Amino acid sequence: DEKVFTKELDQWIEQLNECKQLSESQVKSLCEKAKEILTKESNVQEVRCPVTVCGDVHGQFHDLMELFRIGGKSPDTNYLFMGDYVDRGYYSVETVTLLVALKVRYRERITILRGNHESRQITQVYGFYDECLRKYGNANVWKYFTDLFDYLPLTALVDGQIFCLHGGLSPSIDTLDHIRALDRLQEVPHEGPMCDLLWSDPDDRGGWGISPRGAGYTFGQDISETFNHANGLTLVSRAHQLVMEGYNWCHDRNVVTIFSAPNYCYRCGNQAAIMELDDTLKYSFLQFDPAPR
Amino acid sequence: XLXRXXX
Amino acid sequence: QEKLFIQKLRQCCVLFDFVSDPLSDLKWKEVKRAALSEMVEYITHNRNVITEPIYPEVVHMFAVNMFRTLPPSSNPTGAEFDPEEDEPTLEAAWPHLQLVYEFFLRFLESPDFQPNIAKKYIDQKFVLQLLELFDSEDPRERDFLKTTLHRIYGKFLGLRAYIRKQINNIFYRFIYETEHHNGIAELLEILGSIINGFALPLKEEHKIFLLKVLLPLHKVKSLSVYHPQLAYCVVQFLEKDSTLTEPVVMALLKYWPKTHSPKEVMFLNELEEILDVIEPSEFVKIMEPLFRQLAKCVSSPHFQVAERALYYWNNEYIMSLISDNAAKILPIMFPSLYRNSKTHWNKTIHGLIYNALKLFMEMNQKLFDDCTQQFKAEKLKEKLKMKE
Amino acid sequence: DSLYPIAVLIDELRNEDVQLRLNSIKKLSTIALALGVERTRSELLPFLTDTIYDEDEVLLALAEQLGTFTTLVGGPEYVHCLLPPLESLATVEETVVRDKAVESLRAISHEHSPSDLEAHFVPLVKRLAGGDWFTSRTSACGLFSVCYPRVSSAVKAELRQYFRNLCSDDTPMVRRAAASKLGEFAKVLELDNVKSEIIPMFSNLASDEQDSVRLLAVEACVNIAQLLPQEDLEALVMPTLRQAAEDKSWRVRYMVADKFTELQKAVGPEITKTDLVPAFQNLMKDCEAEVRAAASHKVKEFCENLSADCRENVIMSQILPCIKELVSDANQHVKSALASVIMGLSPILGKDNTIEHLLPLFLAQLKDECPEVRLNIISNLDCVNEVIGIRQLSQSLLPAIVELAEDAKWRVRLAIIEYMPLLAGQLGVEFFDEKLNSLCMAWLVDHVYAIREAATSNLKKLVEKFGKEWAHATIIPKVLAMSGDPNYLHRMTTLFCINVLSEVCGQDITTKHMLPTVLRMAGDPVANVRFNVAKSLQKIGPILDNSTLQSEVKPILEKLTQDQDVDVKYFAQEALTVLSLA
Ligand SMILES: [Mn+2]
Ligand SMILES: [Mn+2]
Repeated sequence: DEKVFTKELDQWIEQLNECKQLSESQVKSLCEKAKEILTKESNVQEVRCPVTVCGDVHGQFHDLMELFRIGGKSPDTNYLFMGDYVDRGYYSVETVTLLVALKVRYRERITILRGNHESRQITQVYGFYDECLRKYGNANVWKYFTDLFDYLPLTALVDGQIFCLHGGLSPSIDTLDHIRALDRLQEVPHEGPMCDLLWSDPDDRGGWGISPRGAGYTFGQDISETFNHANGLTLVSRAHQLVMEGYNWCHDRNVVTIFSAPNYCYRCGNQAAIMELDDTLKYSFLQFDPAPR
Repeated sequence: XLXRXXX
Repeated sequence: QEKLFIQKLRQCCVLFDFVSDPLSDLKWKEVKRAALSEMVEYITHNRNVITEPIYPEVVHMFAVNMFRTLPPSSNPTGAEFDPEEDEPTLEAAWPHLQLVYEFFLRFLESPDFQPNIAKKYIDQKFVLQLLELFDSEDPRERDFLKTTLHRIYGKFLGLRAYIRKQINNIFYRFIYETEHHNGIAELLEILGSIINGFALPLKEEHKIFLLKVLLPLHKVKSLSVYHPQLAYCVVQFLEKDSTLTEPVVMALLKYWPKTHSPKEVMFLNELEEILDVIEPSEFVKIMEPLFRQLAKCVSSPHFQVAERALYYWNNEYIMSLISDNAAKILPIMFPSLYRNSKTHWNKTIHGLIYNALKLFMEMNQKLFDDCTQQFKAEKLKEKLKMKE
Repeated sequence: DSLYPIAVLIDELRNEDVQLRLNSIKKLSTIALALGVERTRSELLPFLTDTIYDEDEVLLALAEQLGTFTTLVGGPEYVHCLLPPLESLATVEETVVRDKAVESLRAISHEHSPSDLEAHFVPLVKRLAGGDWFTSRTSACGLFSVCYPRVSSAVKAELRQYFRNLCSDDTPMVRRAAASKLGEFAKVLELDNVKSEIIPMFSNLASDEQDSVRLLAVEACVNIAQLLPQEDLEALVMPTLRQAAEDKSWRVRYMVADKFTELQKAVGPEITKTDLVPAFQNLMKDCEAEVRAAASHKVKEFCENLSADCRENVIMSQILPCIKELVSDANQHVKSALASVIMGLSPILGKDNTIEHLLPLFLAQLKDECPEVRLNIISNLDCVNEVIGIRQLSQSLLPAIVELAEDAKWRVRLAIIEYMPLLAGQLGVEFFDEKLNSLCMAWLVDHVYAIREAATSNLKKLVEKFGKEWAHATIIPKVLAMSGDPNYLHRMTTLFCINVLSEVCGQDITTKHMLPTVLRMAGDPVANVRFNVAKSLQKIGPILDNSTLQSEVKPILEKLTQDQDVDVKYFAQEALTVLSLA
């Protein structure tokens, strides 16, 4: 009864791992599973170290692989991604399909969070959507996936000490309990805590500022500092902005950004990097260049 | 720089 | 002195074969940067009205300062990349050329300077070589070329055939051979002017131009660039003759995108720009299939489209037409506007639709209800039987 | 048990839901099958023939289908049927469809008997070429190479005439096509005609107003120069070919560069030494980065193929001068380009020159910023020592190699790791143990996993070279020392090595110095470390003796089957089922 599936996923992955999309009928099947498995998780996912924090990937499949040649591979090495799986890149499908396959399999070896892009609207607007058609003919694998996205947890807490979220801090959110009460089982709203969490950024203008993006706000040193001190956070790890250098510290080593998509959109000539939290939460960063294609 | 919603 | 018909034909020769490679940053001796700014304010600032001495020492000069084989592309392949996002590689020695264009422009642009001071000093061979050029330095390079080729066209009734024929040849290579080129956008503006002022009773080679060159351009996937200048041409063409309407609309309808939302939007948009000028008698030739499609759009799941589709309802003329022919149309749209709009996420089109219908009632109540009826009726049957 | 389905495909061909219509056509054979030839000939083709399709996807499908109806139309006696439709699909606007249309027209050409060809096929080509629209003509071009050989003396006459016309078209597009096929067409004409007919077209299309035409002529010069007897080369081909290496449009020059050694060989061994040699410099010293690097790639192959009696000389007086210059270019791609082939000169200039001339350059590159150029060079040292003295190597190269061995860009670090096993062997073990060892150990603890994995394997390659005895006194030690390192990433590393060392350490060393630590770890905090121990025992299992297997293994490989972390669990279980321990 147990060897009637866990043996098959192993294959699904082997396949995607060679960069060949699963079949429609198969996507749904995969997502269904991923569902049940994701329902059960909180909104502020508590996962114990040691792990590796990975930021944005944006369908850049090959550069994803490169990442893996750096931080090791699953399940051998623990991971934690912070949204933005699709869009921009040329191989969205494959990428997400994969990461999800991994979650449905090595259930506790990888942790994926929702990003400003796991939303129908942006996926339509910025790419993913079309790619689905372009590759599957209909627009079902899109639905199938846009729905899985809703069950993705919004944040992560490593050893109660480090906070993780795609975007950032929200006025409407003071505590971590203020987050466990929310209802993420819905499409990313245009305004509100949830939305903010996936859109908010770090600023040097001090104190909450209106975001020139269109959603979320621009918290600052003060804001950060209080947050940490409040809930008992030693570091807030987000990553939602292209940092030309792969990762960046700000607000006085309080909050850090980590872009994992190298040379972003295959245009932005930036470095990308990931952060490895060890057995005793130690900051060790690894910068990497776009995989020779 | 491609368009705000983010190069 | 008072004999400059050897002061310039010696000056131009200075600026001509000059050629100074600006890809090493050495030999900073201006000379030319000024030698030209002069040959400019000289024929410009009314310092002249009679400098027509039989001489092409300008053309030669130009055609040796300009004519070269453009360098290898600086932007990536093209599959995973979108041209709109290519960083405009700037060509140095611009500050130099920038004048050779300025001058050569502020040349035959001026009055009293006949079309036979060039007629055989500006032959097809100059046209052609000139054309190729339409290829890279952020507009600048082009922009001038755009203008230049505009004026050389509307001055020598002899090259008209050529410039045209040759502009096609580029397009066909662009459309079928390599699907890459930069001046398509610029070129199309030039063809804007040209169409707009054709032979009132349209020579047949143009209808081919349109049907076999223009429409097919909507085929390429980088359309997101010349699309607008394109539409204009398509439209302008329909104003110079509304016969072509039926086949131009039947064109877009076939070439209609199917996995490239943005293009879908563009078509929709180019389509309205056409309805807007459609001719009653013609709107009847299309309509049926046109609206048969609009229907689908409305019932798309890509808000970006469905939204652009429904925006038709906020157009006097289009609505007007839809009314005079509300008979056959209302039924085609209905099933989708009345589509049981209770299974969406975009908590906005559901309202957006109500509003269309509402705008449909006010036009012909009876029809409205009568269809609502017909539908509901059919709708009923399918829910009964199809549940065995 | 019935013919119903099929019978419907013959109905879903006009369905109107393109998507179906497609399939029904995409299977168009099993219709001409259940239809049966005599019918297929008189109904199914005349329907495909008189039916104007729009959708391209379908149009492409049909075009491909038709090329195989040779059999189903009833055999070669009839193949000439499949003409009318293809002949139409060959006209279709969208290229890809008509492209396939032609592809087939050729394939099924070989089925027509000359009788037929002269009578139906040829005509089609005639008509296609005589087309109103350029596309048709564009297509026509590809249809000569297939019937000229088999038609009549008088037909070839006509055919030749026709083809010369598509070469002198007012449409670049057609000219370019005519050009591109000129080569494959001369290859069928009788020698004489190639000289008196081809050559002239060759010359024209080689000097067109259009460069993108000219350059496609350069490619044909290579086919013609192979049909032509040496003598004539200097009088018919050569003028032109030289002309191209000079052409203003670098795009053309670029060609002579890329298609150089291909010309070399075709031209001759002498005319090479006569004109190509100089010309070849020309390109290396070209104004366009491409044409430059484009020639760089052809340096090794050029020389290797240089006439036996001048080679080492011309390389030394002609090539080698320009090379030295290239090495220090500003366009990384030209620096990285030749930086790959260059070394293949070692075996040509011998042990001496190589050390006095080339070896310097190897240092130039081996140190150059641009990873590519290093990386492109690092990859051939596997050789050099075959020319320079293996001492010379360890003396004037190893110092740098011991540098790369640990430079930033990991792909280069790797490149070295992969070149170790040779160095180690070629250099001798005592040397290794004295000056190389540490490096090979350092790699085992690199930040980038890629580098550790590489280095881990790299050990098994060493034990194969220095005997299991060495590994017991120079490797197994440190390798196990890792089992401590706090970072679970490195900690695991140990278990990895083992899984590799064991394959080559004999049942012994494996049981007394590895199997303990493998068990001592099955009790580590990070489950990652544990479930790997499971996968480890499953690896070093068979190498153990049936006694030690049911002794210390199973017992401890049970305390895992009953562990919290599901991963650990799954792997222990699937670590017995394989071992056959339950
Ligand atoms: Mn992002
Ligand atoms: Mn983001």
